[PDB]
Amino acid sequence: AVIPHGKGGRSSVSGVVATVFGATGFLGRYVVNHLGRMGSQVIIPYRCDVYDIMHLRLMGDLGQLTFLEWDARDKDSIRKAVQHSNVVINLIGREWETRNFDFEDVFVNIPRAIAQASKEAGVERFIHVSHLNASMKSSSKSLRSKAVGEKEVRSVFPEAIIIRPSDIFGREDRFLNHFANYRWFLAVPLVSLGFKTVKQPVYVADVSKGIVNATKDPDAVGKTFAFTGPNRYLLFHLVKYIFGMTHRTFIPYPLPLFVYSWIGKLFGLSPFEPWTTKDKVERIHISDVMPTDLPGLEDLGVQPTPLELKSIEVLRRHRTYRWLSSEIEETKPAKTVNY
Amino acid sequence: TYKYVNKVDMKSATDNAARILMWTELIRGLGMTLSYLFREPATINYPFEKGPLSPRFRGEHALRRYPSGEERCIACKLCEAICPAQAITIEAEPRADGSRRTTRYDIDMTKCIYCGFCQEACPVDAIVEGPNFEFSTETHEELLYNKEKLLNNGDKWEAEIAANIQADYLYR
Amino acid sequence: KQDMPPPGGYGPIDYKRNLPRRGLSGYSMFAVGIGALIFGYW
Amino acid sequence: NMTLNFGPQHPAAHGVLRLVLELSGEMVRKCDPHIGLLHRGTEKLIEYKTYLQALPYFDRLDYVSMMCNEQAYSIAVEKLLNIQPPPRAQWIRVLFGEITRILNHIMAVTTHALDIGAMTPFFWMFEEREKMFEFYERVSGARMHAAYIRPGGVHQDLPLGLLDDIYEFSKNFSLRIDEVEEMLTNNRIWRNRTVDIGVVTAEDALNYGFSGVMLRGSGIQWDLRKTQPYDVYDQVEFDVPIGSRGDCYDRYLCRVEEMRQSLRIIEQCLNKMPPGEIKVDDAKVSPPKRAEMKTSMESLIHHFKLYTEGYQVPPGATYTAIEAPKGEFGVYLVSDGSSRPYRCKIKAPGFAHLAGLDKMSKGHMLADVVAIIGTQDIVFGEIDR
Amino acid sequence: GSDRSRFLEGKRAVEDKNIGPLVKTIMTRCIQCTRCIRFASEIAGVDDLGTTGRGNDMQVGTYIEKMFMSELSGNVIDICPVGALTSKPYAFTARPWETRKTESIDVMDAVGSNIVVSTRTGEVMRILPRMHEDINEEWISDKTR
Amino acid sequence: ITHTGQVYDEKDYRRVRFVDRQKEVNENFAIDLIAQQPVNEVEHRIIACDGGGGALGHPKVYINLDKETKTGTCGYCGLQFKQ
Amino acid sequence: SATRVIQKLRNWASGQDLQAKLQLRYQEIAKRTQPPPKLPVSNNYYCTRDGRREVVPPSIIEKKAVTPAPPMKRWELSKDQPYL
Amino acid sequence: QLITVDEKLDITTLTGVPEEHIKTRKVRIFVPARNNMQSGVNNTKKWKMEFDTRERWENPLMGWASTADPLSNMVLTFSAKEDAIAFAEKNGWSYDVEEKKVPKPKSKSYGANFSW
Amino acid sequence: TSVKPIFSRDLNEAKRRVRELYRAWYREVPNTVHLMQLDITVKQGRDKVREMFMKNAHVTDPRVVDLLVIKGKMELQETIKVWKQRTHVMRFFHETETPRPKDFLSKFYMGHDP
Amino acid sequence: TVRPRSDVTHKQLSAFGEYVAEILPKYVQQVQVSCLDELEICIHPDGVIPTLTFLRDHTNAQFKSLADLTAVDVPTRQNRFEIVYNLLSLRFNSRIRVKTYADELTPIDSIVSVHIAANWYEREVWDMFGVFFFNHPDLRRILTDYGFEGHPFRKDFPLTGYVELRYDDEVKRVVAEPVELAQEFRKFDLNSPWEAFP
Amino acid sequence: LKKTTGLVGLAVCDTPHERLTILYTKTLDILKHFPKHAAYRKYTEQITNEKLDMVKAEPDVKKLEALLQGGEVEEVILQAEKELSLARKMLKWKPWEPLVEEPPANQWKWPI
Ligand SMILES: CCCCCCCCCCCCCCCCCC(=O)OC[C@H](COP(=O)(O)OCCN)OC(=O)CCCCCCCCCCCCCCCCC
Ligand SMILES: NC(=O)C1=CN([C@@H]2O[C@H](COP(=O)(O)OP(=O)(O)OC[C@H]3O[C@@H](n4cnc5c(N)ncnc54)[C@H](OP(=O)(O)O)[C@@H]3O)[C@@H](O)[C@H]2O)C=CC1
Ligand code: SF4
Ligand code: SF4
Ligand code: SF4
Ligand SMILES: [Zn+2]
Repeated sequence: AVIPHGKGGRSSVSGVVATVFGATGFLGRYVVNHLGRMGSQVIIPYRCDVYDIMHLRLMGDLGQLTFLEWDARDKDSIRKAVQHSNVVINLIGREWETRNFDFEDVFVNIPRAIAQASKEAGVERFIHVSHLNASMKSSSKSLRSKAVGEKEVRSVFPEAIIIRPSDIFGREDRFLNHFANYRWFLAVPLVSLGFKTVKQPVYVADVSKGIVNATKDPDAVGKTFAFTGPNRYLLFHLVKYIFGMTHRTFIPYPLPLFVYSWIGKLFGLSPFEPWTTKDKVERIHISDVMPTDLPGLEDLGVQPTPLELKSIEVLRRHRTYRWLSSEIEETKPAKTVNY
Repeated sequence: TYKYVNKVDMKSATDNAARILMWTELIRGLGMTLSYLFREPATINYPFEKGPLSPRFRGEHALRRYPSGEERCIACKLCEAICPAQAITIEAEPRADGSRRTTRYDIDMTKCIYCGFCQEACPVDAIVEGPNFEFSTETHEELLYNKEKLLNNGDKWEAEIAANIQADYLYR
Repeated sequence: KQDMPPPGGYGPIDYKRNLPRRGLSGYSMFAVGIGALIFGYW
Repeated sequence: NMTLNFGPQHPAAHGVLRLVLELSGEMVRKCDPHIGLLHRGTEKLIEYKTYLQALPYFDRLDYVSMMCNEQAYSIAVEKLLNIQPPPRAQWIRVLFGEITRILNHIMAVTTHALDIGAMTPFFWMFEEREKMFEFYERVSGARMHAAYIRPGGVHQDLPLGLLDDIYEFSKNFSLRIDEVEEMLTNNRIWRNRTVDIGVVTAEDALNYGFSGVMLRGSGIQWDLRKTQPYDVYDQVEFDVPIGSRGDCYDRYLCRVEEMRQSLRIIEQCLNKMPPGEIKVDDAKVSPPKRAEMKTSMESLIHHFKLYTEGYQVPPGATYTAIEAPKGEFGVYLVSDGSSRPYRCKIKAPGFAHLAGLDKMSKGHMLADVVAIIGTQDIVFGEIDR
Repeated sequence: GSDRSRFLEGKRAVEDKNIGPLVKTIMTRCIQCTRCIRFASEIAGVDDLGTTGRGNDMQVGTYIEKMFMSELSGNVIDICPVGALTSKPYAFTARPWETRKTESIDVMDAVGSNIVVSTRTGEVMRILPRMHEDINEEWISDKTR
Repeated sequence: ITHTGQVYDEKDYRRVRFVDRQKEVNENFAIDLIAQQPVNEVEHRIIACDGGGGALGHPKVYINLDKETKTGTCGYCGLQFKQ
Repeated sequence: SATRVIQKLRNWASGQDLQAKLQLRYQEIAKRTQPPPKLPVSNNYYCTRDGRREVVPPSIIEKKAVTPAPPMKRWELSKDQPYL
Repeated sequence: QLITVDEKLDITTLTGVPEEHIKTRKVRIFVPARNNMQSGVNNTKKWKMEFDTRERWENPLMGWASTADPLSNMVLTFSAKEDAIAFAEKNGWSYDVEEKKVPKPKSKSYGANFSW
Repeated sequence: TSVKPIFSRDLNEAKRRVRELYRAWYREVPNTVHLMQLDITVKQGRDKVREMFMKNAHVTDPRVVDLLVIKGKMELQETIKVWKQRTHVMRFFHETETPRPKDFLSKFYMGHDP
Repeated sequence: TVRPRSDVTHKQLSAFGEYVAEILPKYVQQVQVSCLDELEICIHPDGVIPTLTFLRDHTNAQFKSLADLTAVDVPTRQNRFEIVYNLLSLRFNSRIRVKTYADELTPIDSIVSVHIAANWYEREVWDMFGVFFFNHPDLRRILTDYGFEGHPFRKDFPLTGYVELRYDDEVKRVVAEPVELAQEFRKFDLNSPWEAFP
Repeated sequence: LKKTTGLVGLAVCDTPHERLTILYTKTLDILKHFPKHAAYRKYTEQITNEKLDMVKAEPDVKKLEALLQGGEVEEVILQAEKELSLARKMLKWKPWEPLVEEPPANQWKWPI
């Protein structure tokens, strides 16, 4: 049944079963929507509470999506999820380090275990998602850790696809938003005033379409990829683009990363969810990456979508009424960088 | 025959102003609702005293089985040719005894309308429509009944079905 | 045999309205009010 | 003016309506009701379904009146076949038709009140409606969309205890009506909310095709149960409750009277129901009895063909109207010689009534419109079909 | 015919025999219409079938059990209006109202006999002849059915 | 495996369905229950089989138990009758 | 079954006799398991009793004007209750 | 009034049929053939216009037959070749008319089988 | 042959209506984007309008063009008013639908249907 | 099992049918009283307002109420749609059917002037079958979706349409989608091949 | 006399005998311009005449009503006034003419 037997759409089948582990958060809800609209079964392992997995139940058709509970501490949950799949996708990743899990676990130990069972179960593809510009000694606890794992993944389950996306924008993101949120607290306290650091941002759908195409693309095997996105923007300009599109006053008062590092520490202390933290602060200001030679969305078949276009949808909320109705051509025009 | 529905001495004029000023006529309604808090509520204790039904009550389908143990369904297709919601697919074979039985039977209980056109068409009394009505489900897949969720279903209520069939067979 | 009206008819049901006219009269009504309302003044 | 789209979800009316309104300050300048929110395609689907397997489409057109909708179709299919139901069946259809008029009116009078704001009348009557459902469940098997008044008769005989239980309900129901009667008929608040609201003049009512209590409330004399009798209504005696001053109140009072007049008709049906069989028994039209199909070959063949293929009614077309509780419900059934119909235009008393909302609710405030929809007894299944 | 029955007596039964692996003769169904006997003798020249006995136990089956082996054999199914002898492979896989009928051409043999392929829910359930005066006039081969 | 097969092949991805779940499968196969029944001996050449009931059983067909060689089997009950 | 005082409370407040017309079914209800019933069932040739074939294809068709049918007789007020 | 026009009355743009179901789809006007299984000739008298047969596949969950051809269950019934070709041309579909096949007259005599 | 006119007599006369609709729509697209908080750009939408008014650009039977205008105008009414929500209007953009390939090799490679 | 019927009606109504045919010879093409005892005056489409006005306002034939307006679509006929208007006379307790024929591209007049009941029914006939009513106030879709393309009750429209709806998270809107049905609707070819003797 | 004609709109008309005579007499004239032998003129003049014949033969309203076999006279008028409007409208539509166009072939054969 890897023979797709139907007109494309729900109720067809493209015959690729898949275990998409991080399908409770931000990126996986789009992956299930594409894998799903592609009518492929998706065994979605959820450790969450069912009330929060419902939003996934309609992104599929009768029987397409199957759910089962998995906790990273114990295997056999990883084993049974990947037992009947042929595709496996890893989207596990947390910004903060909850008392129970370290960047160690969510980025190395776990993906390793999943991939372990993946190879053990015979799944052909272990699409894994590590961050762009994320290598060892990248001076950020997570990014460094993330790359360490990329190796563990490769070692155990070779011939694996590894996507390393740039910052991911799109609704419900924590990229544009973190910057947008600054409105609430004072003004944007951008380090380097936001200059001197450039970020390539890619829409969630562009990454999601890429992961789906990769699961079904033969040449993709053993191929790393970088989903950079269409334009490289300096941080100060992008925060200014978030503002104006947010329609709230902008003030890029500077300060050193070390202060903001000490600062976020406290925000991280927040028990529920850090509003920001040292690791995040770092990956924003210092983190900057120039892709050089990796296939990318175009290669995998996606036309990266510029941020100039789909920014209404993710910032139209952050406007006060009386500005909500503001259209796009009105939005403060942005500009791209090379650096 | 037709009936009209809506068609001054001081005695009458004072009476009108005694029913407009010292309202006396909204009082005949307040005493009317006071007449009901003192009566016995009709509410039944629901989970413990389920309401009354009839042997005719049409609910969850089930496939009856001959007392011997032989499925009664002989795959006529006299019950999807009438099922107006177009809910039943009963692909069949010779069962390798030489006999005639289903390999497939189906209701999509999210399309059925509990009309009982399948229990009155069946010339053998195989498919019935039982007196269940507590079979709600948290998912969509638990309503697409197969021949084994209808046959063991009918291997459940047969003590409770046959009493109602035997109770209504004459009227049918 | 077959459900059929009880021999001799079911009996008579009443259908017409019975909202029963009743009540104190106006002259009397008011006179208790004012009588209760002069006493409140004395 | 101000375009406030009355809520499609709004608790008022039957919750399947939009009713874009122009608010000239407090009053409503114009109404443009946007129905279609429940058009399931009933008339399209019937063309693909045999005559028996389409009866169900009908009890689901005006779900408040179940068995009267069916009684139309059943009368229409019978006329096309030139067969008539047996005598007992005709009385049973009149018995069940009057129980449906009581239940539609309990629906219309009590739900109008909760829209107005009176909440208790609904609860007292709805317990009286559950008693009546039980009568449908104890004759058909369902409490709703029974599919009991089929072509040629009723599907099955009345159970051995139904007529005694209908007497006990009808015996005590009359007190329940005037209990609502004392609650709403004389109240200052109800009369002010209902009297002189949505007056419709007699000629305008005929021109707008109102054809219902809306027609009789304005004083026009027409019932369709005494003008063009169907079944055995010609043998039962009742008084049409016409009214003057065509205003919501007069229309309410008429609906309360028809509940009372229906108890008079139910009284006659229990007193005079004939011994006999419930379905015409030429097996070509109505299916053979369970014992006969299992012992005689002609009956097995007739059961197999009727359930699998159909009656195959002779080619022709008919418009048959019966007085459904809402108003004249008619089916224009066009039939080729085939077992499945060619067209089935369900005339819905309600498509005409809702059209009248803009004319009837003119010079009226937002609150009056809630009463105007309530007094048309419109359920959107019939309008949307 | 008639709405009811007046036969309050006992029915008859004949004994199912084996005429081959293609024709299932549940001949208690037979209305002794002798179409089978004729076809077997006038279209297919195989005069193996015949009537045996007189009265109400005239049974139209081979006196000795010799299979009806000939091409043109399956046509008996199509030609017996009763379902006494019907097709054994297509015994109980379907029921005709459901079968969607697409008119096509025989490719098994070069006579190119016209045929109707009866398909249900997307798999072919039976191929039965459709009439072409010149090529196959209502008959198809045992192979192409 | 159901009385009619259906058993999913180990590789079939159509097996996830039953994970954290199970499979509705009737243990009472009618192929065997009917075989666990005594061949109904009879005296007459032909016999009826109303399905052990009048109007509560299956259409009434007369079976020809005429050859001991074969126990007639009503096509509806699968009951073998021993002449 | 209610304390007489409480029920006289409901009869006086309602204004209507209330023990008679109960909305609750105590013994009023027919008991279930009604005894089994026996429902009631020459020259009965279907060709004589053919409703289906009896119908015919539609007929296609100084002088005095003719109304569609004689004018409807006007009804008369009800004898029991002319006005309510 | 009475303007004159010269088109085949293509209402393809008033119909509302998605292009791909008005372009790549062939109607097949034909008078249905008899069910060899029966000898009734009442189902071989009116010309039908049925459309092409596209994919009928299997629902992975229950094994039912699924389809994406909206115009699959469509069998318009006309009363003459002329009136079917007209409708197809009217709606912009491609047609494949098939001439009727009435049995020719075959002479039958009872006595003939008694000759020797 | 002779045919009664629906509203216009000659194709030219009718086109007068076709243009009186184009203008209307064009002058409306801007309004809709803002009113229905749509996200597509004025230019983008106005493109769609031309596309449609263009899609029908081959019929010569006045009666048909007399009829598509009407249907056309009706669609404005709804859109001019907000009788249509965002969902309705945005449906003209096949946002989710994956455009079907046309190349033979592109179809042969997927789906038995032509 | 043979309807209890009155021959008085067949005759009385037949006579009215000749009356209407005599009074309006220019528009009535055929008048026939069916055996169901109902009357049908078939009028040329141009006679829609003249024929219905005569019936609404004539002392010997007052047909005040419009019971319904519907359009059977026989695809074979050149003029497919057969608009049918059923009217009721409260005064004479009788009912009449006036039916005229309209093609896809030839509109018929609107009787909203004669009966205001038709304002809604005519909108439904346009939405369902596509017949257009001339000088009709506010003709626009009554029953179909705001963006619906195609006229649904036409015999040439697929039962289940071409578009369906679903909520797509990626776009957060209810998006349409070409119709894919999980179980095609088994079309049963149930129709006997032995015709009934008339 | 009569306090209220039942129907809501129709209001009691005093001088029923008079209003009618005028409306009926006007009509008897508008029919005049109709072609000599036009069913409408031949039939509507047969009716209007009988009603004018009774409108003047009997002077008691309630009585008159029974004779005209209409509803309240306030209705016999409503109708007399509408026929006049049809009579005016008919003289323009000239219904008496020969049929406009015979149905296309087979446009009225139901078992198609
Ligand atoms: C001569 C001696 C010297 C002079 C003494 C003084 C002169 C004589 C005074 C006589 C006073 C008579 C009563 C006047 C006060 C009562 C209120 C009133 O005047 O009625 C107004 C209104 C009438 O309603 P309606 O019929 O619409 O009349 C207007 C018509 N356009 O009424 C209403 O409709 C209001 C209805 C609102 C809803 C009421 C619901 C029932 C409430 C029941 C309350 C029960 C408890 C009341 C007591 C509480 C005590 C704390
Ligand atoms: N812009 C971006 O977001 C970018 C992301 N990436 C990478 O892509 C991946 C997906 O990102 P995104 O989805 O936004 O990250 P999220 O914060 O949304 O987390 C992804 C999913 O992983 C699950 N998860 C998190 N921690 C654990 C744990 N300890 N055990 C089990 N499950 C867990 C979460 O579910 P639950 O709620 O149950 O914890 C969540 O649904 C990440 O791993 C990240 O490294 C790379 C570049 C940019
Ligand atoms: S259930 Fe009854 S009807 Fe449906 S197939 Fe089995 S036997 Fe025939
Ligand atoms: S009940 Fe009606 S709908 Fe449900 S299955 Fe039996 S027949 Fe089909
Ligand atoms: S043809 Fe069929 S029925 Fe006629 S005899 Fe041969 S077998 Fe018996
Ligand atoms: Zn048996």
